Amino acid sequence: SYDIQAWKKQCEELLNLIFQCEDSEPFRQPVDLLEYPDYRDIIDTPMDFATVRETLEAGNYESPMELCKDVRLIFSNSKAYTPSKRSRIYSMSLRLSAFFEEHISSVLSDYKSALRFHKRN
Ligand SMILES: Cc1cccc(OCCCNC(=O)N2CCN(C(=O)c3ccc(Br)o3)CC2)c1
Repeated sequence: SYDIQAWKKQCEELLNLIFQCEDSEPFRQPVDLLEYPDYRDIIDTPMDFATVRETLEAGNYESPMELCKDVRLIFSNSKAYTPSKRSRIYSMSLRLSAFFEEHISSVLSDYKSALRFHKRN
């Protein structure tokens, strides 16, 4: 399965599944400072799933590793901000992260395999 470009539609498909998840709803759009006025004291680099989808659709990811770094930033920001490990929203982030990681592993493996096959000779 040595298609170097296949990761892109596989990531579009996985972002579609994440948007159906009720657990994604807090992570879809950038955090509102009005409601969370200390957010940007704690979080240097905001990230959300709409920004990830738009970066993908613009052709501004070169690999699924770059997409994976930005999605992992959504989850590390939720960890950096939770006032408690037992917060509702952090708890939603942990389930959504498990789902993401379960599905992205084959996307990454197949991409890396395809690049190695391209460089085989
Ligand atoms: C106009 C409109 C329409 C529809 C949705 C929309 O966006 C929803 C609000 C965006 N989420 C949000 O506010 N947060 C998500 C990220 N945070 C945490 O991860 C976190 C950890 C513990 C706690 Br508590 O929060 C901080 C809160 C905006």
